[PDB]
Amino acid sequence: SEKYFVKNGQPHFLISGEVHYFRINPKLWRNHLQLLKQTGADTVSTYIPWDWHEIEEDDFDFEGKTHPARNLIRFIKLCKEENLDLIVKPGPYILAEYENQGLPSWLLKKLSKNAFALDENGNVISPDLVSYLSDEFLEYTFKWYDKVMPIISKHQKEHYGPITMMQLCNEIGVFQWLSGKSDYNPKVINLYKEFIIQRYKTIEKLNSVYSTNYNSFDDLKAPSGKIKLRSDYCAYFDFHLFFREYYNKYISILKNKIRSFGINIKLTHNIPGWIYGNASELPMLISTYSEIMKNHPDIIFGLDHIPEFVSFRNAHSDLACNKILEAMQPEAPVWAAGFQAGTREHHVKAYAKDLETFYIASLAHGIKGFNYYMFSQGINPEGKGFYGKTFYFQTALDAASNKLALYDSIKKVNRFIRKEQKDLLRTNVNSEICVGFYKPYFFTELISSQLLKEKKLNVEELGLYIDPRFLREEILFNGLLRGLQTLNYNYDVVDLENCDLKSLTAYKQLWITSAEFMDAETQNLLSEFVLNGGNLILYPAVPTLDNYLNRCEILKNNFGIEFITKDSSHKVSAFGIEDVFTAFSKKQIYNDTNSKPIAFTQENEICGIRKKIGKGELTILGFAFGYTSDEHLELIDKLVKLNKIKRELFVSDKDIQFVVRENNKSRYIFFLNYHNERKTFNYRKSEEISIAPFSYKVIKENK
Amino acid sequence: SEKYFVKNGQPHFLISGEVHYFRINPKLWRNHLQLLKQTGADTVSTYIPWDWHEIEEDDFDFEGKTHPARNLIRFIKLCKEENLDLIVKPGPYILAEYENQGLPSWLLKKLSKNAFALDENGNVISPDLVSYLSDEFLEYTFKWYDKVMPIISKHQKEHYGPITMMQLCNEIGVFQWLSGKSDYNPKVINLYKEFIIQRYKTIEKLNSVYSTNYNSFDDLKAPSGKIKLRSDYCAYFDFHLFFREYYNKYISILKNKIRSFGINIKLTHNIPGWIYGNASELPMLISTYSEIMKNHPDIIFGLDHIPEFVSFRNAHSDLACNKILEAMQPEAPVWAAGFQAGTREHHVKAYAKDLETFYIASLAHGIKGFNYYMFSQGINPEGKGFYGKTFYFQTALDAASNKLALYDSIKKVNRFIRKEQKDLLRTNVNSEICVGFYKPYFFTELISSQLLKEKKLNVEELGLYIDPRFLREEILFNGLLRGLQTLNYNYDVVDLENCDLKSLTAYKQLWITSAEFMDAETQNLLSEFVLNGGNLILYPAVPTLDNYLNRCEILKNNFGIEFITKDSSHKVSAFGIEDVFTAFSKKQIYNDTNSKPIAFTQENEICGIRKKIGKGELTILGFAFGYTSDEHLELIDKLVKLNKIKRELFVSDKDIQFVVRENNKSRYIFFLNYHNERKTFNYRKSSEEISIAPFSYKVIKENK
Ligand SMILES: OC[C@H]1NC[C@H](O)[C@@H](O)[C@@H]1O
Ligand SMILES: OC[C@H]1NC[C@H](O)[C@@H](O)[C@@H]1O
Ligand SMILES: [Ca+2]
Ligand SMILES: [Ca+2]
Repeated sequence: SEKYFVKNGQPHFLISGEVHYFRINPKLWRNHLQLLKQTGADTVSTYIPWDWHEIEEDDFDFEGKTHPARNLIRFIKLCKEENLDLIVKPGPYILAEYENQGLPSWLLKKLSKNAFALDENGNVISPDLVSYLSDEFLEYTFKWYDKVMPIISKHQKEHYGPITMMQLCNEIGVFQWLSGKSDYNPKVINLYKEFIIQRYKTIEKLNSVYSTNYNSFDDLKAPSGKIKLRSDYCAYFDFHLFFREYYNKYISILKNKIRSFGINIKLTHNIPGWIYGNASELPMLISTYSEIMKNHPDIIFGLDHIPEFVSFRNAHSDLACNKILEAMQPEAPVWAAGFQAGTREHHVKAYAKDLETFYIASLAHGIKGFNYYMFSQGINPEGKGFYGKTFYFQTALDAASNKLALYDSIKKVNRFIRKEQKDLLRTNVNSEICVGFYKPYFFTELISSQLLKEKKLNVEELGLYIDPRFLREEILFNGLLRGLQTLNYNYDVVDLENCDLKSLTAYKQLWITSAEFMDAETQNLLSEFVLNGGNLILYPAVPTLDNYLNRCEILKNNFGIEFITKDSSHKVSAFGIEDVFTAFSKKQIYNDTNSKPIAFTQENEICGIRKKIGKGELTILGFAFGYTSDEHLELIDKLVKLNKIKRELFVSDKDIQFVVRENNKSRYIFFLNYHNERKTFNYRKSEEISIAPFSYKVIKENK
Repeated sequence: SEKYFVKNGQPHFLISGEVHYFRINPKLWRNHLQLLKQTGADTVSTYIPWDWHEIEEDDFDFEGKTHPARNLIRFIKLCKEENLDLIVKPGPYILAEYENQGLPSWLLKKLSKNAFALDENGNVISPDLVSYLSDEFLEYTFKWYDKVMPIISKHQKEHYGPITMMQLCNEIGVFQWLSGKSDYNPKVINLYKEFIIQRYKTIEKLNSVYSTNYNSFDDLKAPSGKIKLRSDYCAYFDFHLFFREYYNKYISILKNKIRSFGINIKLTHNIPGWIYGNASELPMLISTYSEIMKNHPDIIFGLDHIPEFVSFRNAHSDLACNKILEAMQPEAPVWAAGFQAGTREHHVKAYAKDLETFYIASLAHGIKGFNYYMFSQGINPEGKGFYGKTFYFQTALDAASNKLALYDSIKKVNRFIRKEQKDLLRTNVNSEICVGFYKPYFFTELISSQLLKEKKLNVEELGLYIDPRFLREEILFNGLLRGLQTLNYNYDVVDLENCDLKSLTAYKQLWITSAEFMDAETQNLLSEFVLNGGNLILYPAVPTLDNYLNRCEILKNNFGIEFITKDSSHKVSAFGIEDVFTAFSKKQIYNDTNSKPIAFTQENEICGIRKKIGKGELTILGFAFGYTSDEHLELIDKLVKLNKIKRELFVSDKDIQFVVRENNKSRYIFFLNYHNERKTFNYRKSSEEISIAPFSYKVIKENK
């Protein structure tokens, strides 16, 4: 049932350390590799920077002819000699605070204006930022691949060499995330038009969806600036779908070119999204890769986990991310390609004693492998560093291979993992709760994000009151998911797109955080789920619109729901819990025919009901609660207990988090103390223990 | 020397605890007051909520006639019986996680639209957000004061009651700030117009400053939407000056009303600005009080410190805020009207072990008094909680008066303070470094802030590149101030407005973080500072504009500086430090003339020089750095060492923070470990061994 890496036909915990050969004194390459191996790590990970090896146009150095740290061949030979597998990341983009993000200076100087990402006024966005499908950019990328890929091919695992995985580029679309700005290159806008024409066939079909009045596709302009009309919302929605297809076209081009050298190893890509030690935006980045993930079984996405600290302030970020990736990529292990080791930023401390707790929490939260980023600090050679001489701080090893405090923490965690991995990797949590992932609420990197200062999406201007980013961040991520983890209730996430009914029927409850819009397919899926005997929890809105904000009331009509939207005090009562804070004065007030009222406004109007539909049960709440009070945890607890779901343990201290992972034979209880307080507690199944601040205890049980 | 509170002409550390009588069973009021007093607290603090006591329009209960917890009179008499002084805070706003921020439900339903703060389109920003000088709002506020102020007056200290201080309203502008919109109410528009006419006298004069072509004052309106022209920037700048006079007018109206009741006690106000456990926007909000603090010597402002956690992530916020309050209120003690105790919200934990370290760091950082907020948890009666039934968590006492973990932390801190307050309050740190506080860089709450929904200020549109908010947040607050604290160099902050030359000459170094604009008066003061023998460190720009972005080259000409602004790599070399990352491509490029070049671009162009001018020294860096790399701390350290400024102690672990506070008689060494690491280090005065737990402190007293 579990997905995990395999070595020597056994469950293998992938333990990789990022070591940038091009940022380390080559005299000390062997020493770094031996210290990495001595932690019990099995793999080493590195970029192969285009700029570093194509030193001038068509002048390649992979042998240290011009600088000993250009000796990639020797670095590969050292990995083999020190029995480390190798992950290679040849770009073309590598990011990683390398000048020009790893693209050669000589390339950027000589490319035409046409090869750059362009703003809506035809201006160069950044002297760094190419257009991914620029003819010129891809021609030079191919010429780089023509030299680096035969080296990778020779040393790939399917030729019994050390190279087990290769990353394609780095964080495709990251610059559209960081800026909130799309590439308006005429070549991209032409691919957008083909996408639109392909999707709608005729201008009449598009007009009826968008409510536009184009005489042809020639009158259709790429969306830009603020959404003022529903037609603008429609155009931006399809512009977001277009970019997911665009990224799939870019990564497919690179992949086919890589496969042409007989490279048959696993390909990777990695997902950023952590901001100031929380990851509530990372699901938006996962959503940018939806079309790659449906079209490429053979590309494994991993997570760049950057918690910065380990406390109740971010305890919930890593589980939610792991759970959502698992929903989007169920056939591949969940693994952290960028697993924080040290800090990218000197002024943002990474404490060994924090990260050690995060490493063990990551095991409780289902991680199957990771790549310590950065295991080894780096020194940028000769003006190659974007931001300073030094690359990362408080790592396992400094750039000179000095052991730092994190080294002993990684050795301790790695020893536990190696000891347990055969049982641990085959354990799962028993989840009787499923939480829906509705991808369209996440498709807003160009109009609404924590990185966009100026919002282009203001739902009030469209006659709506539930913002999909507020819903997915405060009601879902920081709300329900945070609530369930705090209450020590196991949950799974499911991708609602082309979701199989049978895969929902395993759960005692499905929870859906709904805005006022939801496509017919999902409305239909949830209708069938309940009618066939599923228990559905839905809030804060029964949807009445589809993704284009055209009328779609399938779920409402199938469930016999009638409501009016009315203003009331922010607080409601729900299941006899008084003073439940809700986010909106506007609430759905339900007709209660054939329904049990279970929630009331201050004026005693009915803003939540329970009813039987077919063989199933429906709980709808016409109001938005996250987790900003103890009443919110009481409400989540009452809802879970409607279907008599139980925690795996009774723990005396409610502020101790636990995860029970088991298979037929083995049980692991992970206790996690996210608080600055020594806690003593006892536990028993549904026996006294002390945990230091910001710390952990793992207890094993043979069943 | 030091500002501190006194009682019987002795240094007294003000120790208050916040106890909301309205949120506690009145049968337990005495038990809360006794337990507060047993910690060594001398004072109890509370809101008197308008909504709680005017139960319906013109129906008042201060005696517990309709609800026992409405017996304000009995609470006042218990404070007297239990020998606590009382701070009262009757609003009209209290915030306090109370429904409608403490304003009565019946008021907000009764008020016409023009009582409310309105956006640019004339719509109500928020149903509990009033326009402060609304005739209707002040009418009902006055009727509330008519009933509560006679009780307060009767129970003052001078009439043998316990009431020693009263807060006027609550964090003026906080509600407007949190809404992310500014107030365009027609009262604001009309008062702005009168302000502009008073300021310019003739349309010709305003046109000469703004570069506009108005025919009359009737053509001009309060600026709205985004700044596109320098004339728009000018209009917003005067709009910021106007809002400072407007907040002065609000608190003047409340103050004159209160005085009319024979209330002679000390009046207070409280400063907002912490959010998510940092305070980089607090200086902006304190700047909105500039006209109050110039006009009201007798109103003592205190800080509302909400750290939430205590780590290197926020170590610098409390010190910078204390220093900035001192710069703006130099004749009163620095004190915390709100001194975090527990958490206002369940999902944001407050640990006794964090907060105990914060209390000790606050002593190190020069705090002279505080009010633990909340000392006592409360339960909201009658659905009065904004966010839920329970008011605060992880406090010193639960609502029932049980001691929680924090109680023992507060007892330990207060015992230290009462044992030492006679010396400690008279101690100073030895600051050889002064940092300039240039208030106009902070005047952006209408156009640019972390909370403001619209970005109205893009300096690039005005042909500028140094954004004043980026400068004050990243180069000053999170940059220089953070760097100096991390490096264990003492600094003072001085308000440059009307600043006395005499008060700058005490320092070895004056540091100015400058944008491209600075008024003639400040340009002249820094000129005279250096000519008379001051040592000036100025970056990232020689300013050449005044506050209206018109030409002002006083400083540039007085310092004999020639520069061109050019693009280069972000990276510079400075003082032999390579790969110093700077925030802007554009840098100032200086001539060689009569100067030592000490910083260079990737093209080896001169972007920093040192020179002797008159009796003084000038270091100018034509580039912006905060603290986002190890190179930045190395650069700050190099600049401090230019004038041989030394740390008080050699400490073997650079990540240990210390403060040495001393007077003639006593030395206190504070060690602060802001890191999740047990640290064993040695130290000596410029060797003793110390082990310090994570997120912990040591205090050593020496008799000299
Ligand atoms: O938000 C916490 C606390 N900050 C300070 C405010 O004045 C007070 O009303 C509030 O309860
Ligand atoms: O956290 C934001 C804001 N909340 C309200 C508090 O009273 C204020 O002091 C604080 O700055
Ligand atoms: Ca799982
Ligand atoms: Ca019905």
